[PDB]
Amino acid sequence: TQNPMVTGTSVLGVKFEGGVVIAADMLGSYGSLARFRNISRIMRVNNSTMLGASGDYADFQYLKQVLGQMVIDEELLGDGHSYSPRAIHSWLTRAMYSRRSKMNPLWNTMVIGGYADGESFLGYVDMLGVAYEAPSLATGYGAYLAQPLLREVLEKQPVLSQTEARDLVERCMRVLYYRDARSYNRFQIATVTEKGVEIEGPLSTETNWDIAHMI
Amino acid sequence: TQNPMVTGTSVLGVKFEGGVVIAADMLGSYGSLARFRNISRIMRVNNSTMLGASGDYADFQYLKQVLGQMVIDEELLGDGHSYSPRAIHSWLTRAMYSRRSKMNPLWNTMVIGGYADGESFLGYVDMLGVAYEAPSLATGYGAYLAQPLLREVLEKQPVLSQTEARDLVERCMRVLYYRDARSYNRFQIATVTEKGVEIEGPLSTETNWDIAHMI
Amino acid sequence: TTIAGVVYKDGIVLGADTRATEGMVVADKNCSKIHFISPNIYCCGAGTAADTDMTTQLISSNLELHSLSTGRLPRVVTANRMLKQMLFRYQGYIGAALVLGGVDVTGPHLYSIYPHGSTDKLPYVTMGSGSLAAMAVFEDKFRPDMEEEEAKNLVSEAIAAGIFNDLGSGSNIDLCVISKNKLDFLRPYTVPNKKGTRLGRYRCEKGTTAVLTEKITPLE
Amino acid sequence: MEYLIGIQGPDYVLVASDRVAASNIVQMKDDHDKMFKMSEKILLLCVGEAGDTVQFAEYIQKNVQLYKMRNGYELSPTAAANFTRRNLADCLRSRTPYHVNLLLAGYDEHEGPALYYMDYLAALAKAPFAAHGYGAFLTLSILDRYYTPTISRERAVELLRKCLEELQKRFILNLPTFSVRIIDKNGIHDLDNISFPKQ
Amino acid sequence: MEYLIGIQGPDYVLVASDRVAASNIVQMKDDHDKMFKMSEKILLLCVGEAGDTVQFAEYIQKNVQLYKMRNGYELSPTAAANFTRRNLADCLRSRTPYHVNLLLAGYDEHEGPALYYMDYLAALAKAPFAAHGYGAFLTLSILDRYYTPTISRERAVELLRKCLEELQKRFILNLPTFSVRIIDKNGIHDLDNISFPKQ
Amino acid sequence: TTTLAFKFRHGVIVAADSRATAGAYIASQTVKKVIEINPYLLGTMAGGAADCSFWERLLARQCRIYELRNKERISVAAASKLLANMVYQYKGMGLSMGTMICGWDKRGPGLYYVDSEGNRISGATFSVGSGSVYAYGVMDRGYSYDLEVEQAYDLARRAIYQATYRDAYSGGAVNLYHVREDGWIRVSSDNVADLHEKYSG
Amino acid sequence: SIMSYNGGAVMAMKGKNCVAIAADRRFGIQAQMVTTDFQKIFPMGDRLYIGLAGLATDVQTVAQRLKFRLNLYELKEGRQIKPYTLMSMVANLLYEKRFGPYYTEPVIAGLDPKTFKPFICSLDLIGCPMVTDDFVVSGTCAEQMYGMCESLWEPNMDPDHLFETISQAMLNAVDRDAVSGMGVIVHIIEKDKITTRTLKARMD
Amino acid sequence: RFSPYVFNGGTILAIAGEDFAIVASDTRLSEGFSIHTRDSPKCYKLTDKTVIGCSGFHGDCLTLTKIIEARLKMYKHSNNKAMTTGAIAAMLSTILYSRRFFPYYVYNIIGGLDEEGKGAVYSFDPVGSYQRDSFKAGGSASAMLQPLLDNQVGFKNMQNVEHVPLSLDRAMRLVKDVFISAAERDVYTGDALRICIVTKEGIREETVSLRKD
Amino acid sequence: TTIMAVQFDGGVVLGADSRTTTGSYIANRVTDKLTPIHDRIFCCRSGSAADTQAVADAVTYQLGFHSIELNEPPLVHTAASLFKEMCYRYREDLMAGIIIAGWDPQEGGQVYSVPMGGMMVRQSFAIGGSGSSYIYGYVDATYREGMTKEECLQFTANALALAMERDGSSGGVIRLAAIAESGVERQVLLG
Amino acid sequence: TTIMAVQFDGGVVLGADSRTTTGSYIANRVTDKLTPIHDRIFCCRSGSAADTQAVADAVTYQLGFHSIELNEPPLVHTAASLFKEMCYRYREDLMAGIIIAGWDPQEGGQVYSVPMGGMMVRQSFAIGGSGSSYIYGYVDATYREGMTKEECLQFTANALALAMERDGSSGGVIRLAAIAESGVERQVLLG
Repeated sequence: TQNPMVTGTSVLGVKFEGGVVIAADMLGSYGSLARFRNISRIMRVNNSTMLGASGDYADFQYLKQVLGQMVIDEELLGDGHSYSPRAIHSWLTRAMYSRRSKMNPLWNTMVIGGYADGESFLGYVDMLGVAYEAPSLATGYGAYLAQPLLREVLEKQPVLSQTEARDLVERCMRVLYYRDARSYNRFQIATVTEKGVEIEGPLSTETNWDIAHMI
Repeated sequence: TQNPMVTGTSVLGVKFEGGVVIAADMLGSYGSLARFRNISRIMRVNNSTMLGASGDYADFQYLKQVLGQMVIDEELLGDGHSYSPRAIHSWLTRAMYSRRSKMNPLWNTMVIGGYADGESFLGYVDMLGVAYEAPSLATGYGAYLAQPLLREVLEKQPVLSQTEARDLVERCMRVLYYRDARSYNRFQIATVTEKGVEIEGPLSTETNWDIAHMI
Repeated sequence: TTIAGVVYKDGIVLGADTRATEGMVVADKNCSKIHFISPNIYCCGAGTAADTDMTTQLISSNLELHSLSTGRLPRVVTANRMLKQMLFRYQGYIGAALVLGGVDVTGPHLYSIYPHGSTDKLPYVTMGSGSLAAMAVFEDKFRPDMEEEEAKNLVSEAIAAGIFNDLGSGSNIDLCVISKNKLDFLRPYTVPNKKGTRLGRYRCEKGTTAVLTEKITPLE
Repeated sequence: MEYLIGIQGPDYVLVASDRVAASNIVQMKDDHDKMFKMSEKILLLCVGEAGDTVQFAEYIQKNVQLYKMRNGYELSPTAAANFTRRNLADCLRSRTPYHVNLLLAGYDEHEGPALYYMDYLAALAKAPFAAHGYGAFLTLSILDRYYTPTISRERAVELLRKCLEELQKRFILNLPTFSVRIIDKNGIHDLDNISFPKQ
Repeated sequence: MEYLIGIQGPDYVLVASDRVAASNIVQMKDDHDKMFKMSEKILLLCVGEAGDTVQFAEYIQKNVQLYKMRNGYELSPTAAANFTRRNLADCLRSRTPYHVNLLLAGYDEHEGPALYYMDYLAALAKAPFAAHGYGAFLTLSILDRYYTPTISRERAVELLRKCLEELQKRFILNLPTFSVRIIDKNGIHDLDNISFPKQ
Repeated sequence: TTTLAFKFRHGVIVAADSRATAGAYIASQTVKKVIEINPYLLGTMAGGAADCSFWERLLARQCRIYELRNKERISVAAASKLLANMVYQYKGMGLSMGTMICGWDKRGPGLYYVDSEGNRISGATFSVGSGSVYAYGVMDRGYSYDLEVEQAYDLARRAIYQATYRDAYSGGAVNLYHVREDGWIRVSSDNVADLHEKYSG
Repeated sequence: SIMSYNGGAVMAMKGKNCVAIAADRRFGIQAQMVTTDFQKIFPMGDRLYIGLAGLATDVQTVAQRLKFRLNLYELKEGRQIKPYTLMSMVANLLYEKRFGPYYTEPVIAGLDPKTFKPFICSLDLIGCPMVTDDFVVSGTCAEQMYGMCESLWEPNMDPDHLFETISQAMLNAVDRDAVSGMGVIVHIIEKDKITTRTLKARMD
Repeated sequence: RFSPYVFNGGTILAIAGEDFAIVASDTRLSEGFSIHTRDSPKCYKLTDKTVIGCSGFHGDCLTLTKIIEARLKMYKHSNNKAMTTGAIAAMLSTILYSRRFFPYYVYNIIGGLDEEGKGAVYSFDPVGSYQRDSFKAGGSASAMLQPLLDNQVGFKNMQNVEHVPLSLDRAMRLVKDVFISAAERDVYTGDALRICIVTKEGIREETVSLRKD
Repeated sequence: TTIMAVQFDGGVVLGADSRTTTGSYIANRVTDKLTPIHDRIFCCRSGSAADTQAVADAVTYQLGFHSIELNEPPLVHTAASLFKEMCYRYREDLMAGIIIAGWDPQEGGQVYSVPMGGMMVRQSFAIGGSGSSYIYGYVDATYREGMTKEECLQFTANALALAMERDGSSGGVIRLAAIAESGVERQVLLG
Repeated sequence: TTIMAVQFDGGVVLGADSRTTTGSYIANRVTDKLTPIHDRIFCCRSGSAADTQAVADAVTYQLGFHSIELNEPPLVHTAASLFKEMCYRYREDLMAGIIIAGWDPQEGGQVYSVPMGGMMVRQSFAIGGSGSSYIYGYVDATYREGMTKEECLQFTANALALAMERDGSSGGVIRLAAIAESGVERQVLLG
């Protein structure tokens, strides 16, 4: 994609004790116009991993299709073997690299969160193929805004609980509603544990405006 | 003006027996957006002449101001001498040429109509200073659309009556409402005679949509 | 470069970080972006350094002139008006990202100036390259009418988070506190970084370099 | 850059060239040879984009040798010239064009002598005296001043001497040595190398 | 385009130039003179944008004549060179820049000989032998090969002979005739015109 | 980067510097520029490093195949022709390559000059590189055909010294190879500063 | 780059009680050298020098312009000039050409006229001063000299180790550089006297 | 428009000893004026005697690492033995030239032991040249590090300084000092320093932190 | 230009203007902007004209062949998937503002939207065309969940009325379509 | 961004958001977008910020000096003429969407609009700003001639509400201004 038509916005993800929580909002913006106020920007991959993305939404629909077909094929092998989340991360990295080598990039910025075999996983995939692992990921303007909150709390204490992680995500999404022009007060939280993959509903934020009474 | 912001559209004017009728519509389109649906695009100059214009509306306000001041000055001379319409036409032509020689053009397309001393007058002034007299003028897309109707009826009969002229103007404004994309179904007719200068009200058109029933 | 400003219950706390990058290479490890304006008004700069320097020295000279001509304490709105009129008169060519703060008769007043001439009165501002991280920390942990040590800890925390994030940020952290009576100005507020002692003494010897031509010129 | 001249006679062709090989600003080679013997009575010279010259010699030279070895006999100069023009005209409208500008010199037993004239746009010409380059300009007036269609060969050598004396007189280039051929009913005869001593 | 060389000695300065006046492709004038006698022991040569040369000669020449006629005596070579540099440096940052590139050659009674070196960006230099242009490249190796600070003048003439023999050997240009000056305690002396016989 | 080569009565001399910069920044000081193709061929490095190394290595491949097919070592002109033919098929795509080919022949000495622009000429003296004109000057001073051995050594070594003294991109170490009738032989590897000590006095 | 037209490198280093400034000698047009005796370190009064790097036009122009204003100042006031004053003067002179900028990076190194206190600073092409305690550099080969001085500097240095440190730094940072070389001049000054040494650098 | 490349930066060092090859690299992976992570080691263990480092554009580094590992496995499954160091160098040069006309934006440094048991560092360029040198510093802090290794390892530009062979722990304090000194002025030098040592007995690794700026 | 699709309980309701423009000249005053693909599924188009015409014809081809091969009435999501594939595969040359709507026996009335990017989403109402921007206020203020058919017709009438009144490119005449199980009811209104 | 001015019988009513944006980052959540000039005349701005601030200050200067020299309360058309002259004279450097409103003793409540060109027109209601395009449907639907004050406040509240809801750049908080003979009544609402 040379010119991204309908973009999403920032995606947040952070590990915790025996799970990874990822939350992104539900807005599809064209230019400055918040054209699509009810869309899903998180795919719940089979049972151990989970995907969230930014950039062009159509390319995300495409990768949703392709990954769904690949997961269906391995589940129909019937061998008892699944994809590890790191294997999905590797495959997606190779996909983006083969896109950008032919000068036809998939305009995305993807975050892969997974929990398999005791170990949590949180991977990053860029459009250019830049890919790494991290204890907390943040895309778009989230890397400018909600990244220092993640790295602030994670430096003072490297592990977390699920409640603390969810509360921190709520605060970061509140901040992104505060200072992203392309943002919206409706987001969904998606969570992986050993119990499976769970998508919570379209939650909202509680804002403060007591600075407006200051002239 | 390098870039015209708020443009008008086509202006129609035609002589008749002892008078000149001019009609233009009342729309203030910005780009494609019809932003200002009640504006006046004809100035009724003192008693003998009358001005209508196209292009950038702000420059028309400017020339409205300057011409009003010049007319006020001669009326305050108290000599019993007025401006002939051709003198105003000459002055306005010199103004446009001195604008464009300094590479700062006034983005307009102006029509001057006047009746003084038995003879009608209908003058044209371009942005580039191209200026002439004509028995029927048409600006913008009017020179493409309502010009052949004027030159059609005027070749079969060189003079006209006031009723025939007004009816022909009505038909031409109907056609311009049919096939100008920047057009609007509300126009005002302005008329000079020996009785003075008269501005008629915001008339409309009667349309035919019987081609839509053909599939 | 990550500067910040805030208004607590009485006055103003300003901050800075003193890494003067030139392109991609650290050109300085100790600089000073908190500039003098008046005995009550200070200013911070960002972006092009020499533009901010010359502009703030001109306005500080003019306001010292005005205050000595009048015979009383300067006003912050006057500094704001001079700055916005000058920066608009230069059509946005001069890049000077300014934070303006002082205490007048009316009280504390904080202004941020964007280099075209657009100004805002705010209780707290951040400017610079890493301003986004400090604005995140502010929107997380701000409450109206804070006390002194709360505000100092907050601004230190914000610029510290900007230094642990941003790449053009990172040095020792400057602060400044303005009240109706007490002005403070400190060189190192909190020094987050240390440096490892050298592991090899790579000291040269007295004569290890060939010399071609000497000269001696005595003095008094 | 330079020019190699090709004066045609009644029953001989007087072709010549330089020994100059250009660079950035330096004269890398002062004994260069632009002469590509197609057959026993057909010569070829080449000036243009200097990577294409040798490969043109390869293509044309070797395909003419193929015709001669196959059918038993030599081409006419005219058909060979037209064959060169055809390969230029085919090579023009592609992704890989060739940029050369040289005239062709042959001799038939029946048609006698013949001079042709190319361009970087594949145009045939049948000329009494032709040119290319920048020496073209300063030399065709002198040549068109002193031309007779029935001119003898030593007069042509003297005329070429004169033409060179106007090449070394108002030119911004060096051009120290010129090699000179002649073609007759006997074949290819090499004349002496035409230089000037400098110091 | 060309270059005029300027070899400095122990008690003389050996400057040389061409007699070449370039065009589109033709050599319009083959006896051109670049020599602008500033004073009795200070010469000036000029190569650059060819509309600026005469006006530089006007400005510098006439202002030096103004100083000499006013105060009663001749400038030093150093102050004159610096004055040229100042007028370049003032004329650079304007709407009307000058684009010339030459070296200046003088002789003091006390400082002895002196050689300076400009550029189109108004840089002073105090050089033992300098260069500009394209002859700069092919000639500074030969000159820096055979240099002695205590070299006699006939050796310098032989060195210049050799330098010219490498100018006419691998250059894409003509350069047929060179004029040569010398400066001593007696003033401005002219040596013989240095050409090489063409035919 | 400045290389030269010249043939005379007793074979061919090849010398080069060893500095290979990157813009204004010097990468290394010991880049062996004279690429050893065979026990009878010597190729150079002229501008592009990767391109010269790769294409001359491919030429060495073709020559070894040629020898194993004909039981006779290839000539110099044939090798230069194969190199020019392989280089021409990428004209305009941005190859910078100005190498030289040296070796001994049935005819004797052989010295050719192959460009990325596809120029292929014989000759007696050559010099390639940014400061090649400097080498041209002092070499075309001291050149003859009837020369000795140590005379040619001093000529080539002094030539590269003058070139690196004037040019800014040239420098490092002066390599020196000598092509004979039987095979090529490395002469010496002399540093610049040692030559500065030798020729300053 | 216009800054990479003639090369150039100026290093200044603060010692214990003394300060050392050094620069290269090479002058030429971009790949062609011309001379080995181009002056880039100028005397501005006693025990106070300035170094200039970049385009040579602005080097000589700013040096003469500064000498003009400097002598006017030292004649209007009988005292000699303090180094902060010189720094502000160079900043004002460069900032007068805010939009007509000179292409130079001045480096000032001098002692205190009252005490023996050293002083170093450097400026940018628009007039941004920067006072430090260890070293300032200017020119094309910046990163080399940064690596050298952050590798070799000690706080309290006798003039011998100061001289050898700045010598080794300049030699190694210049030898990695291409367009700047051809000799080193070193000025090592102190309260009592002024020493100028030239090093045996690679002439390649 | 779409730009196909981006500069991730990084700094890789190599020192060839008498019987050891030390390769070290920072672990910051950044972009512009941000930090993506503070743990991403540039070193990669190819064989029991070969370690490669790759800086520059990160995706090409990952791709190149995986292709080199694949061809190593191909050589093993064809010829019953691991590659040498120079064989890997020749193969990598062929690969880096095999995408000439859409280049890798990758600096490459291979350290390791030769078959005689000596140190050998093969440097590279993005287009495919190589050379056997004793020490190289690749990446953003190249110019901050090459002259100091010329001063200490190469013994250049000094007088009456004898040539001592470079020992091991002396090389270690060298590597630590040059990364501290380069991290003072660089913006791309990481925190974690990952030092890989190749001996005749295996591969050792060592993690030394830095200032967290 | 300005196209609109609103579903209700029984079925869906479409609508468009006909002012197809080229530059500043009106080439055609009246246009069939909505197209019957199948007898129960419509699409209304925007953007370039030739692109959308060729796409609608090819979709008609594939969908007709498939629905005959099924020997069952087609789904709406199937046609939405076909437009999605053809839009997404050639995003580089097409400019399609295709909005799919239609009643279905299995799923009732549905409305899908495909903008220029080739993404596909289900909505309860849709806004398409360059002149729909001027009534995103009115379609967010006036819409209420659970209208009738006549209320949807009046709704889209007021919508396209204000859009034709304000935008210069929009205008012409109003075409409507009401789709339910009982049939397709097209009419041409003005007001 | 999104600014609004509605007159009624007694006086006028203004309104704006405060979401001043720069690029994609929100610089300020709350801004006095409407500016007092005289005690009875306001202006609300859009486009670039520094341009409108300097223009509003100079107009405040000239209008204050003139109204003191008149020793009479100023006209609204006078201030509109001042903005017209300063906008039109430098249409090469300014981007002003200035909308003037205010009650007058001689002429009652008036609303003038000055867009980016430099023209001046009198309107009964006005739409200014980049995100007003979306509620031209709502303001040409809901407006009725001869409202009360509370109806105008509710009207502009719903207007700026829908504009803030749809456009990304608009948002923040709602500021209102009510001008009559009795005074200026400002309040900050949300809903």
